[PDB]
Amino acid sequence: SHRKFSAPRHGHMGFTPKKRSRTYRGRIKAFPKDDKSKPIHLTAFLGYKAGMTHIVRDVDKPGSKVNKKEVVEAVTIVETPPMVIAGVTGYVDTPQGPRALTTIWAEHLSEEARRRFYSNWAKSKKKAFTKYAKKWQDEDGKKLIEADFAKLKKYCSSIRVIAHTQMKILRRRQKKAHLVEIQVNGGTIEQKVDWAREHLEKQVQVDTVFAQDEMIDTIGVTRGHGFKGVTSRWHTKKLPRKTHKGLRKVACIGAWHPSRVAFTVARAGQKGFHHRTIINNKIYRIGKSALTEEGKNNGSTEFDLTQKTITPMGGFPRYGIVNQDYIMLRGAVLGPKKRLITLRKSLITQTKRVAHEKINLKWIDTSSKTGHGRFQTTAEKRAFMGKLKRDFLAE
Amino acid sequence: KVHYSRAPENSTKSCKARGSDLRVHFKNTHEAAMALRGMPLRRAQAFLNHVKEHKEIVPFRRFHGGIGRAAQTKQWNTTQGRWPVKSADFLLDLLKNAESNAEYKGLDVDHLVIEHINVQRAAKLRRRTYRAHGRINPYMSSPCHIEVILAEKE
RNA sequence: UAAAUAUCGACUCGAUUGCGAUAGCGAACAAGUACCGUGAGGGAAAGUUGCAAAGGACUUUGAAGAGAGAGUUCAAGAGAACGUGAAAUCGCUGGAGUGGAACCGGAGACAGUUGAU
RNA sequence: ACGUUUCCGACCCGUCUUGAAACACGGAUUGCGGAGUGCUUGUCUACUGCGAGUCAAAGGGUGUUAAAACCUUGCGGCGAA
RNA sequence: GCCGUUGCGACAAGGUCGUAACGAGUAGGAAGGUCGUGGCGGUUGCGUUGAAGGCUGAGCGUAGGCUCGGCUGGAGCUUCCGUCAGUGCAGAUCGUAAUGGUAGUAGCAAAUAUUCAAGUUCGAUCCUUGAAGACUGAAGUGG
RNA sequence: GCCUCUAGUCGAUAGAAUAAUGUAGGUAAGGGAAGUCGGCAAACUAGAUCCGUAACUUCGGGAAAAGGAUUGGCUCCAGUG
RNA sequence: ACUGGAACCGGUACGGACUCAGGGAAUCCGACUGUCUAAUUAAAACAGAGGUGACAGAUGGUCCUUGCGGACGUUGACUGUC
RNA sequence: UUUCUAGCGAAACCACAGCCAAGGGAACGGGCUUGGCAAAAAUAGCGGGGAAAGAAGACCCUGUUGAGCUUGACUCUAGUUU
RNA sequence: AAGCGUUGGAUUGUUCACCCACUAAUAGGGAACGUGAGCUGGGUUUAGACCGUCGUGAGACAGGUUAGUUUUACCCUACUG
RNA sequence: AGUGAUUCUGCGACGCUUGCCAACGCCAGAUCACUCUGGUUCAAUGUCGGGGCGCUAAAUCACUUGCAUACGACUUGG
Repeated sequence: SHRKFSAPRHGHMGFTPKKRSRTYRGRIKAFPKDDKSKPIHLTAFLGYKAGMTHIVRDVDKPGSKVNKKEVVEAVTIVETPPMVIAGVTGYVDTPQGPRALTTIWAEHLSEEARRRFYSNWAKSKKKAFTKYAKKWQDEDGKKLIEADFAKLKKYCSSIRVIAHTQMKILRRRQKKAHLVEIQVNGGTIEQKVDWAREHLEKQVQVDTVFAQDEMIDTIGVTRGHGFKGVTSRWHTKKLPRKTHKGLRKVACIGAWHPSRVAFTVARAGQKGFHHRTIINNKIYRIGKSALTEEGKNNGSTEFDLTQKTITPMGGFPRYGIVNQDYIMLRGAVLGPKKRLITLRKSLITQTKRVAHEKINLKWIDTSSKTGHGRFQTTAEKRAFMGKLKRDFLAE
Repeated sequence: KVHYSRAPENSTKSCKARGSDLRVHFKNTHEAAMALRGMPLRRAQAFLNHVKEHKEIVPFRRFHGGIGRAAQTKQWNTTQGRWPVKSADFLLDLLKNAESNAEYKGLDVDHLVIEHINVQRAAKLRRRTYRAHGRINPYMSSPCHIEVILAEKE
């Protein structure tokens, strides 16, 4: 018997199974199509979701009701310290797909890059790449490495550099670095291999990968919520108050026939910590490291002249202080604070106006995100509140 | 009263110990004892004390219906184990008796290895439980016989 | 108003093509007992060491149960819940199989068993 | 041969039912117990003895390996109209 | 080719043999059973140098079942001839006794609440002492 | 009702953790029964003093109808033997 | 011991916890208080006061008991039962 | 509470067992036929199926089976009148 | 051409029906008349009680009315992790 | 040296062999008639001993972390 009144099904069946992500790091399931004519460039980067804030900007959208008006928008800060290129790998097409042909590592790998190969680095003898390093200063090893480079130049249709994050400069607990394969776009295969070889053991900055007012994609694992019932996992209607045996359930989980529960029915299980790829996040600013002179005031704008860094009053809650380069994305980003976000260039050929709109920041909020912040800087707070008993006793 | 399921390869350099109608759970004790198969005596005693301290887990290989999971189960290549303390105590008492028997027979106690170990169900003890609507159901205890044979390994 | 006649309820006896401990009386035994119901009343289960207790002295670990030695005995693997000790069910050792049943009939092979004046 | 492995065949028994592997009922497993009997009266059939007869009853006489066996009937049963 | 049934036949035999044709079967009817069980009147034997009972290799029979070997067990058992029967179990939501998977599972969640030091003990959340913190709250968790 | 004194108890198997579903409590922006067979459940009201109180009526009631104001602490004033 | 009153004070608030009806306009049924299907129906059902009728003046009426005998009845129409 | 741990520890149910589509079948298969398929051991949930479990259908019919009650059924009877 | 939608409500237990309103549209159906170890229990559908008609009566009435216990998953599979 | 759909090819260099004629010339060869030998058939691996070069790691438990979590698991550090 047909259901009396129609209603769309609850949830998107193309995002199932709602299971925990296989990996903590976001996997890049597709890279932007390679165009041989453009200059050689990287297609992805790694950052950490520091926190959120809000900004004021002037909108240039002809025909809009907010044209030449100021609007307040929420933004997310992603700290993106420079990465280190530690290896080169290439892929050869086969009847069953692309296949990795060879990998050449840099002569000197950082301790934090090598940690990634370990679960007990401190307890171990740290023998990783010890014999490989000697091959770079050997007659036969040099020949083998050169042959690998020749193979990459001659047979591969796609080139990727293994890059790794740097963790010591962040002054935090973790030291193990994150490795990731990033495809190189632009130029021929030979040029890509030469470029990767030159950049082996070298640092790449985020401003060389992403531009301003550019739409990018964020790949990563969402915020986890553990085991959850149907009412929260799938957002089904709650049952009446008079329901015996519970109302936060799905009343009917199938008809008599087929005499089985279908995979399309809502069931309780893991909610959150799902792999996701959100596209079309606009870059509002690429700020420089606050430890350098250029980034000394990466929290100010052309119209807000106060000297301040991006980090809000009292630090980013549950994250720390953003002292490296950062990207200010518009809106929400998947995952909690401290989560590792993989930034990828857009696979789409952007044509909407929002993609090419120029962002003009007028002001960036740096008030405390714990409590209801009333001041933008400690100097402003002290100037407003005057002098306290602590200062009196300090005198 | 209960004969040994096995006999030592050679009774000269070996000792035995037995216990009958012990009021421990047969299933827990059986798993704990089967965990001791082949261990040297000192290793077995250390393992049982670690089990009592929650430093090592007894893997439940046969009677594992509803048993929980734990991190220590990895060392036994299984996903289900527990820490049966009463079973550990009873097995420690049995191993102490076997050690005393070895000393009595004059054997190097520092070279004893568990050649054989077995746990068998014993006659059940009966009690009562009261259910709804004025009914009565059994409330039984499943005790076990335990037997161990230690041998001198060269 | 005796005898011939009825009758094992009571007392005392002799038998048997009957049953052999789920049988035969409900009861082979502290059985009309334990136990149940306010009451009238209802009403079980329960035989077996060994020829003889000779019923395991003594040593040893343990708080003890108990165990390891030892002793008694035709024999204790007859050790007190003790003659024998089945099936179901269950544990160990070794061998072999193991993709949403397992079993089974027919026909070989292997392993194995067995016979060859 | 109640081991393994191959090729072919192979639906769970009992039951009521026109029709059961049935989405019909009983059956979780094992041991032990468990159901056409006794007697009276008929009838037919088979066998045995005697035969216009046959069987004899209650009873009596005797019997001490005495509840048996053995002997015993103007009369009674059935048969001879 | 072999087994049996039926018909016929040979042979000094409740037996053997020959020969030709034949062989489905529920309900049901007959026949055979040196198939099996327990008594009785007789007959034949075995047994503490190991009976009944029990576990299980070599065989026999179309089958019912039977014989022997090995191990356990400790006192009875048995052939054949008549005759007799409380004479054969898979079922009956069968009677009775025992035992499984479920399963180390459901569960041991009302009535506010325990903690520290010590004693005794082989052994203490639970017994005892002291200190603290709470409760019943006089229509009490009192007498 | 709530707290305490005398007297008596800490007896309700314990420990860790605080997923889903639950049982029992506590809240919720704006709307306010649109939910549902149905305002089921919950929420609202309430003590005391002063004031005020309808239809109808068996003249007794209705009635705490409806509906308003006040309420703490401290320092005083007055009355009541 | 209780009652009335006046200044001042604070604070989100004064029956500061606690205890304790939401209110109103109508229709149907039963007048009311009360009783009942212990363990699915608490009601509009039963009872009820009030009304009517019947029988009975005792040698009587209504009942019980096998019978003997007994109850209303320590009663007598303003009574008794139905 | 559930959850994990220590100690303790049941019951219902059970022919054998448990992946499906169609077919035909006692006319809605876990088993059969043809196809789809098919890889240990497990923890927490779940209520689609097992025409799931509880109970020899309280509905309906049959039975030469009843019982409670009624009366103008048949046959009687206490009592009472004569 | 079933990819995707096909609503909020008043009355009624109602499926239907009818009306109010919005809307791109207010399409029709199946899955044991899908879905009760998912709920609810309004109706139907025991026992209490009332009315009308019927019956001498006990009682009857797809005629109306009011109140009337909604049990179990810890097993296998499926599904979710 | 070439080959990319990882092995396979060409070129060398060095070893071990490999053809015909005199010529069945000469020596050996036979298991009695066939029954699993090609009259020692070939491959795949496991393990135990000797040698030749050759190397001198990690997981896990327990602590710790909180981006994770019913328990496992996940993310960190010594």
